[PDB]
Amino acid sequence: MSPSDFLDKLMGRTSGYDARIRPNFKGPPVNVTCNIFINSFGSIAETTMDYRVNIFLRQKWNDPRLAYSEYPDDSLDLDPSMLDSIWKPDLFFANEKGANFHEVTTDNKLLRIFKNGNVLYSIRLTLTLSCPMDLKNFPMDVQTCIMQLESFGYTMNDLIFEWQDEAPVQVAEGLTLPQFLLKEEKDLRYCTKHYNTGKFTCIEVRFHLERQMGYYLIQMYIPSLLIVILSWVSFWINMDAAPARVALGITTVLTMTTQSSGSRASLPKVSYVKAIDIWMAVCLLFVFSALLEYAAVNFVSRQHKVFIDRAKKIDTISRACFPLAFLIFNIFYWVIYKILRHEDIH
Amino acid sequence: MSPSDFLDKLMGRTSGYDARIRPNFKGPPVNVTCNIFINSFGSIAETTMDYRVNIFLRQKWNDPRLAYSEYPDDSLDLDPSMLDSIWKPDLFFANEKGANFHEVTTDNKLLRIFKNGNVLYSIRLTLTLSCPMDLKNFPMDVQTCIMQLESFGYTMNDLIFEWQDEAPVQVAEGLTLPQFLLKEEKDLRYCTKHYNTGKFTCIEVRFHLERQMGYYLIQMYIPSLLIVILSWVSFWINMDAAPARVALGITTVLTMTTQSSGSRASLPKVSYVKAIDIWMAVCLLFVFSALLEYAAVNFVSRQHKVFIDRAKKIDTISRACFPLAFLIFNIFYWVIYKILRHEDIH
Amino acid sequence: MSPSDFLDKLMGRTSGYDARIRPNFKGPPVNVTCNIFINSFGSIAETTMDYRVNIFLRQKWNDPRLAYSEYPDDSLDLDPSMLDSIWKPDLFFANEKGANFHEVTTDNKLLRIFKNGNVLYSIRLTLTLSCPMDLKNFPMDVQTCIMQLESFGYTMNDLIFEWQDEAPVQVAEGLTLPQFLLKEEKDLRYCTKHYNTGKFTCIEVRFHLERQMGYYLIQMYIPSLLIVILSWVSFWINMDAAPARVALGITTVLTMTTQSSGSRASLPKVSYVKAIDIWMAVCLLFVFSALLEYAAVNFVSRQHKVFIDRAKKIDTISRACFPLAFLIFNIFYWVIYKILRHEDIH
Amino acid sequence: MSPSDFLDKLMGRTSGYDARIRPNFKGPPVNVTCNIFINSFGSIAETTMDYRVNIFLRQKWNDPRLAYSEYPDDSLDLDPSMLDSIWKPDLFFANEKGANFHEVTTDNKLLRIFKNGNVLYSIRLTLTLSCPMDLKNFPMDVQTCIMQLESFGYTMNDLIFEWQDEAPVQVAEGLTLPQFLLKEEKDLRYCTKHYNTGKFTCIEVRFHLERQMGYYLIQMYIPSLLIVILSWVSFWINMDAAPARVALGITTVLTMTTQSSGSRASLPKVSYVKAIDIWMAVCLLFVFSALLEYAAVNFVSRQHKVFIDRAKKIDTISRACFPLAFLIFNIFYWVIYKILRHEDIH
Amino acid sequence: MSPSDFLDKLMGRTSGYDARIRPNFKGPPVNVTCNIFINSFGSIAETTMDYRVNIFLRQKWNDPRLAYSEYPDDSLDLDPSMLDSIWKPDLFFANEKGANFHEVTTDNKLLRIFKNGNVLYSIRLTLTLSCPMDLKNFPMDVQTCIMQLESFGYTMNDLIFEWQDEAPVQVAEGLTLPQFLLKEEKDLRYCTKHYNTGKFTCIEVRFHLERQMGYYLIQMYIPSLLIVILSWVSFWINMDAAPARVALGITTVLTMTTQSSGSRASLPKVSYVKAIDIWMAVCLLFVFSALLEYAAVNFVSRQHKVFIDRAKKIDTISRACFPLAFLIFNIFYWVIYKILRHEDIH
Ligand SMILES: *[C@@H]1O[C@H](CO)[C@@H](O[C@@H]2O[C@H](CO)[C@@H](O)[C@H](O)[C@H]2NC(C)=O)[C@H](O)[C@H]1NC(C)=O
Ligand SMILES: *[C@@H]1O[C@H](CO)[C@@H](O[C@@H]2O[C@H](CO)[C@@H](O)[C@H](O)[C@H]2NC(C)=O)[C@H](O)[C@H]1NC(C)=O
Ligand SMILES: *[C@@H]1O[C@H](CO)[C@@H](O[C@@H]2O[C@H](CO)[C@@H](O)[C@H](O)[C@H]2NC(C)=O)[C@H](O)[C@H]1NC(C)=O
Ligand SMILES: *[C@@H]1O[C@H](CO)[C@@H](O[C@@H]2O[C@H](CO)[C@@H](O)[C@H](O)[C@H]2NC(C)=O)[C@H](O)[C@H]1NC(C)=O
Ligand SMILES: *[C@@H]1O[C@H](CO)[C@@H](O[C@@H]2O[C@H](CO)[C@@H](O)[C@H](O)[C@H]2NC(C)=O)[C@H](O)[C@H]1NC(C)=O
Repeated sequence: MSPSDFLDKLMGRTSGYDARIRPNFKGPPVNVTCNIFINSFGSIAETTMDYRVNIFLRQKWNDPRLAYSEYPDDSLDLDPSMLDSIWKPDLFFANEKGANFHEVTTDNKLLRIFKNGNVLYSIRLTLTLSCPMDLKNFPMDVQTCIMQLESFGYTMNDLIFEWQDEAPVQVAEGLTLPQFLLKEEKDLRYCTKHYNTGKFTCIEVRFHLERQMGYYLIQMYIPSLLIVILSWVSFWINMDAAPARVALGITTVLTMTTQSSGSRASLPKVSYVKAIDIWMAVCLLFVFSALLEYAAVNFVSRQHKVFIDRAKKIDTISRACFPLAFLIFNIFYWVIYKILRHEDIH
Repeated sequence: MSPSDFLDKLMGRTSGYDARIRPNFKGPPVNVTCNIFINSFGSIAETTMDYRVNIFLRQKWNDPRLAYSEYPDDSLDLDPSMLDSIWKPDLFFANEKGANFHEVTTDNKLLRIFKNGNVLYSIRLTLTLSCPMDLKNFPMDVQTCIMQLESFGYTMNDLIFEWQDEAPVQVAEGLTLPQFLLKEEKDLRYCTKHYNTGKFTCIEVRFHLERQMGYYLIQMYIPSLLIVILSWVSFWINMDAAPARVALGITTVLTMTTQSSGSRASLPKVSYVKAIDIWMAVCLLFVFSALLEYAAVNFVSRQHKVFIDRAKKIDTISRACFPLAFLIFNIFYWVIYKILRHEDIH
Repeated sequence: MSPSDFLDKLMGRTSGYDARIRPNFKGPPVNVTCNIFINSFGSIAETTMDYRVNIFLRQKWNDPRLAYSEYPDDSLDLDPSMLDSIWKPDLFFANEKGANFHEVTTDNKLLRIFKNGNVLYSIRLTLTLSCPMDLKNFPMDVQTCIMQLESFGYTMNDLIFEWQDEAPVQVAEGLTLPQFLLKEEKDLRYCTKHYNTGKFTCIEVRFHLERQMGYYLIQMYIPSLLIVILSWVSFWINMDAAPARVALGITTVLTMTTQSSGSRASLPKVSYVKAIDIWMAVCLLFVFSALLEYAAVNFVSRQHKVFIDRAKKIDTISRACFPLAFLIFNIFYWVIYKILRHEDIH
Repeated sequence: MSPSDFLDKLMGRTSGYDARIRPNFKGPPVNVTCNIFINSFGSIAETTMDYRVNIFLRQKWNDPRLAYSEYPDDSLDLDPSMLDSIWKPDLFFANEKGANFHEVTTDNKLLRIFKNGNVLYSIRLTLTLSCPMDLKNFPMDVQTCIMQLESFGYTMNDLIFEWQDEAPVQVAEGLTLPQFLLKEEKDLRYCTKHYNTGKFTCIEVRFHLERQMGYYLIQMYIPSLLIVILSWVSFWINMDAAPARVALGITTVLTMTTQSSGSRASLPKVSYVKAIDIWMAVCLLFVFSALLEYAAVNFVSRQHKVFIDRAKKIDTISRACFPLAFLIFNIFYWVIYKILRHEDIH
Repeated sequence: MSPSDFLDKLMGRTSGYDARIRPNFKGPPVNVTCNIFINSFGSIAETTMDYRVNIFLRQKWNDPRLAYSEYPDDSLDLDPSMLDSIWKPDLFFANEKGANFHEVTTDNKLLRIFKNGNVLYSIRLTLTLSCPMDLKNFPMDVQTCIMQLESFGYTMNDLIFEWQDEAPVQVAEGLTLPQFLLKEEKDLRYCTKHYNTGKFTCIEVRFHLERQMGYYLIQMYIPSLLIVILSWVSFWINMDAAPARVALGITTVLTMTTQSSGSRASLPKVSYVKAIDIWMAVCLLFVFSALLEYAAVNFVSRQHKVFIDRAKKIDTISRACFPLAFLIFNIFYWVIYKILRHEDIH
């Protein structure tokens, strides 16, 4: 029998299908099952506090007016251009900053109608979602991104969103991030929005991401270590080499200050302290203490033999004193941020 | 009774509803009640003097031609696609730089019509609003952002805007800004625009924002303090160490100049002085004075025993003189900017 | 009488109003009166040589076919959606780089038709207009921005543009620019474009803008003064302190070179000299001369008592010689750029 | 015979051509032959890991309902505006980040229909495709870009994509890249996507690109060599010139650290080591070793004649020892990255 | 006679004008005459290798079906909104990267039809055209921009493009570029594109541009000269001032390296050498040679009277030797790049 006729017969003016009316206009709410597939995931920025994702969005619901029985086939595909004659839910993303469709050669849409009236709807989207970040423990941190899917114009009495019982969130094979690691377990929960206009449905996804130490360890931690050792070099120089020792101290202090200033080049202007700030503060304290030690020795040496060995004893003590205290500080610093990071994400 | 018929019966050619005519074509003006809900608020930039906001906008007005009495239901929802057949006010934002709608899956719109003719209209918007800023007292300042809602084509005789008596401006729970604090009280007032073309209605919202000292105190104030103390270190060096003392002074002065230059990296090119400028000027004065003190001592010492103790007395006085004057300056500077900031915002 | 009927009666197929024909198809040209209102004005960039403006554009012309006499009202407002059925002039901006409309809630348009046939048309626009700049006398300069309004498809025989006799250009109250001052007098003149295709009408607006010295005086002039004085400090040091004096000279010269390089960070790569370039060249000459003076003294002192006082006399002369010549240069430099800037803008 | 009639006769309501139905609605799948022509290729960025391409896309398939026999001509061209009445495949690019059409004067489209029903379809596109990169061996690396062409709404039972047997990928004459070399052989293979919704067809293209050493050899490798030689210069200085030798060492170490930091200015924050990182680490080790050598000599020399020649022997050994070890390191480093790069790309 | 009727009479369904058919469907090809007018020209970038232009594009061709004889007027203007009913050629730009129309108040289009059937078509466009650049002889170079105009869907048998015999390319009066000079003579030639789909027509324009030395001479050449002279200053210092001479040499070498690195801030990463690279290499060689000369003198002086005058003779020779060789190098360098630039552009 001719396939062209049934397309308008099912849902035209002859049938009386009005796309502006819910499948059950007076009765129980419409239950919608949601499902996403993460195609691409990246472009995480701390300055603007957002990330970009590319997904396929799947929806399923039942419309009794779309049932058919005269074909022998159980399921049949449709055309993207005829989506304007079918009622569809008004899903939208709450934490969105910007989004757009894809129309590279045709409309990237999929529609499928079953015998009993089940509808499968799949579209391709790209999103710029906002994600607040807690930058305490900055180089060693875990973040939790959020994705919200809620209705806009339909109250809880009409639309109710749900998650598919099995496999709600799927990730494409081989997906990797240059800077983060994406965990394999996801948290699924519920919203409920209350406004002046009423009660609205919402569902939520949580992704856990861990930062990598490979880049930061090369970039920030090692050069400060080299500056500290370079400052320590001055303890073996003759005490009479005043221009040499003073120049070494001043250069080390200024370089440490510039490095500490440059450590916050690509971060938002937050108002609390961080791990990298503590590390740079301790390094500044060490180099400043070395320069003050030389200043004290230089002042002591010119008090005119009992004043000669007094100056030498300070250098002898300092040579074995500074690295030991630095080692103790390193031990405590690295232990406390591996017992504090050990706390559960949830 | 069939729900499909009344949709066109109420407002089609049969009823004679013309969307190009006001609800009361000849008579009292149309009174519109406005209401906003702040979903997101951020991206404040001093260079371009603007900020970005994401809001829901609610409007309410009475249209006598839209009254119905045959349904038993008190209120009934509509479809977003039929908003083209209803008269709507021409609200727009005066201080806008750019704005756009949202159509991520459907049109983010809401429409609701009551029995007596009341209309509720809700849309989702994102805005880039302009906000002039007074950068005097730059690190310790309070700013007042402005949002204006005015008509464009209708004179005061036709449209009059008003605020809802209770709860005009609402803020989403947990909304925070990385750099500012948003006050909980808002100022609501009136406009009245006069042009060559006539008299137009306007309403205004004011938000008060306070800056945070956490970032700036780490970034700018502390390093200058360290540079000043580093310059003070030179007073304990032997007066014969001319290359050491001169190198220390030159390095400190050049570093202070570079820091002062870098303190205005992300600010508009204003033509008045600021608190941070005063602080950097005083620091430059201090380091320059220290270097001039050493120059004076070096010139005095070579005038050939009465000239020997004269040079030593200057160093002895300076060692206890410089920090005391710096402390007095700090006390006055921090007091005056906490009694001047104490002034009321209004 | 019913207001809905006359809307189509005046300008539909019944009346025979064809929007593709001029009001006087064969006869005298159509005279159009123009009027603008500057809502916002800013974003001036020297690198790209353009500025951004937000204006209301008003036009007035007479159409005999739109006359009505049956209403008692003298003037009546219209709807923005019906502008597609009225003939409108094809105005466009010649020096435009980019422009767009505004449709934030509705179309920001205004239409008004009088009894005799007068039409008032008002729209809201944002513009990115190009403005060539003469960067000679860069920190102390006056610029003249241009706005051109010309036709595209209608020859001089059909459309003629004119300015309103009183109040053609109006500025919103309280409008300020962070860097410039906008003069209160505007220049209005005529164009006439000649191409291969014919003769076209044009009108022009000129805005005069003056730069502010507050930012540049802090940013560039004062640090160079401090570097020059820092170089002068070396004349009081002992002549035997070769590492100290040479290090001071080298540091001052390198810092001056870096400052001169950084003085052109945000300017187009023009091929002529400017005031700031002259100032930096003179500062470089001064510091280089100081270092050469020390080199000459150091070479003279080791020619082995008649050679001892010869070296001291050079320092004694230089100490009082350098600041005096610098003061004379400052006097001439500041006088010549306040008698040359005194020239009339026109 | 009139050419206008057949245009609608072939594919209008009279013929009964429904564009929403496949050429063979029930039967074997539609076989589509693909072909591309690379017009422009560039804008490769490592930070965002993507590249931009401009191509012509050709498709060929057979539609039995479009056969004609009454013209004598074998093939006839069409108009771009009538592409809305012909069934076309829903091709799209999987690894796309953004794409758009071209409509500069008309729609850049081509359509051609043969006597037997063959269809040729050509469009112009620009693409921003994502390409993961392995930055190990960073200055000397080969990358493999990927282009995927897959269906969205049609299962494997309906659409099957194939490559043209001869000349699938063509490159415009004279196409060059500033930084890379494009190989003349391309790899063509198959996809097969499996989702929850079914089985979909895909085809793939691989491009091999090689980096050029000309820029990096000037930018990074040579300055580090000069810094190493500059550090070596210190071995010929008198051992008593403590300020000179220490200043030389400190300046060289700080400059090497700054260069190593600046070597990663435009690269993603990866977490593994690279060739340039190894080179900078070795250079830092060399300069640090030179400074430690001077520190050891300075400490040894002041142990008070047997201690005098001991210090001189260290300098004599070091002068001929450092360049030899550096040469051996250079030989091994350059050999291992020309035997490891010798590995086949596939 | 009524002007409204003939507008549809000439080209509607009554006349049978089909816009999808060429003026001569079976016969000689359509000859199109092209003409451009350059309104704005700028935004030349070496990094992305493109430039932006704003032009008017004129086309002329003959359509026999559009002839009229009943008006007395020889030529008559039309409306922009009726361009959808006239056949127009499918011109497009081959080397385009991006383009867009202008619709600031109306569509910026012009149409004019003559008695015999001649059509004049004028539109306003902005273009971002790609231009490969040869950066050899970088500060002193001449570039040749290209503009290509070719068909897309019509074979050589149907459309043939031609240039107007007189005045094909016109430039607006007073057009200037900040960095380049535009020559007054243009090169006009032919294309012929061969693809798999057939033979297509093309025409080409060439613009010759010369760079200006004013900016680069101030920015790069002079500071390197000052650094070289600063290095030469060291030859007059006492040979015993080891810290002073070594510090001067190290500072000069490091500053030269930083300047050479900064000379390529805004250039693509090409793999060949340039004039500025040669200049910086020679400057680095000079400063390194000066430092090696001091190292040799310092090593020679401590070989213990015959060794004393040997060290002094080296300084005496070097003082008159270095500037002479530098002058010879400058003479050859400036001669060879003014006899090589003397080569004809074609
Ligand atoms: C959508 O899901 C809800 C929740 O399961 C359904 O509501 C239930 O419906 C059953 C059958 O009528 C009742 O026995 C329950 O009491 C209902 N529970 C609640 C909380 O309402 C609803 O029927 C579903 N909608 C449709 C159209 O099937
Ligand atoms: C809109 O609000 C205004 C202000 O309240 C109303 O104007 C008043 O109307 C009442 C009732 O007719 C009069 O008694 C007052 O004198 C009016 N005041 C003014 C200042 O005009 C107006 O009627 C309202 N519009 C509608 C449609 O209800
Ligand atoms: C538009 O303005 C022009 C200029 O004033 C008008 O042209 C004049 O018209 C008067 C009345 O017919 C003549 O006496 C003058 O000789 C005309 N001058 C010129 C230079 O043409 C023109 O009539 C106006 N157009 C309309 C429709 O009123
Ligand atoms: C599309 O190509 C496939 C693969 O060649 C065709 O499938 C074959 O068709 C022939 C002829 O009917 C059969 O003998 C083969 O057994 C088929 N092979 C497979 C794997 O199905 C298919 O017929 C082609 N489609 C059309 C419309 O020609
Ligand atoms: C377009 O221009 C071509 C080139 O001049 C014309 O082709 C010539 O036409 C004349 C007149 O019929 C012939 O005598 C020549 O032999 C043709 N030359 C070629 C190379 O074909 C063509 O006729 C023009 N088209 C139209 C419609 O006038």
